[PDB]
Amino acid sequence: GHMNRLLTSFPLTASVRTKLHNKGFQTVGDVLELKPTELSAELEICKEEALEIIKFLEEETQ
Ligand SMILES: [Zn+2]
Repeated sequence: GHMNRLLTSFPLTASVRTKLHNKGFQTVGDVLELKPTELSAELEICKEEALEIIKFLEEETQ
């Protein structure tokens, strides 16, 4: 519902905030565009850590 909210306005872990910024992600929609395996490939993390970001932004923007 709030796909255009900035990722920096959420209390994501410091480590994943750094990874999102360094790989060029800006908004909720930039993350929620992707499945866990797609997001983990881009951020160079494992699938479960990608799932975690996705599920948290899904509940927070709804
Ligand atoms: Zn895209």
